[PDB]
Amino acid sequence: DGVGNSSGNWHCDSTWMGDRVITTSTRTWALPTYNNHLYKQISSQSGASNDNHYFGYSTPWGYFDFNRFHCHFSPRDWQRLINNNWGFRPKRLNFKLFNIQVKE
Amino acid sequence: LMGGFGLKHPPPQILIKNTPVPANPSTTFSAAKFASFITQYSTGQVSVEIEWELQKENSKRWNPEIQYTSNYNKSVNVDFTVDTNGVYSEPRPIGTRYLTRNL
Repeated sequence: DGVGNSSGNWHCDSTWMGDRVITTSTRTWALPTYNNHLYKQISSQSGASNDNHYFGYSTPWGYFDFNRFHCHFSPRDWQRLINNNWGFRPKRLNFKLFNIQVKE
Repeated sequence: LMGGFGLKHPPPQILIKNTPVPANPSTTFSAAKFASFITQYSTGQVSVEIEWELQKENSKRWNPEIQYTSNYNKSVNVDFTVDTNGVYSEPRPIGTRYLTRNL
């Protein structure tokens, strides 16, 4: 766990081995400072429709989402999925964050 | 050259023949061969069971490939299907070269 030592490798692959397929992705991200480290009450403006009124909070926190099928399937891997299978479902996932560089 | 598998020892010829059943011979001896036979034919069932070895594909191709498909557009007759008279027909020749491979 050092400065000049990699903490993970690029895994971006898909393996079909029977009744299972494992889809692995890897992406590069960038996380800025959100709200200048503040929590802020957000709401709708006072001049707005009643359907569009909201109340909530924004955080300094970012979030990772991979809730799209193209995040894990290529179009060729999606074509293998849909012309050969009557059904599919997820079983387990594995998540990693690595090679983190904080730039000032 | 017509396509296929060249075999030094191919699947052998399977030859079949009705045994000649003669009609009634003359009650005196005749050294001539029989030209009169009982007219008969045979029927039955035939089964061939071939095992084929497959070669799966390992392409790292991104975009989708050309494949043999049926068209969804409606028609009076479904392809590779009997018609209203019970006549089976094959509409087109289907080759086997649809996936791709790099040289």
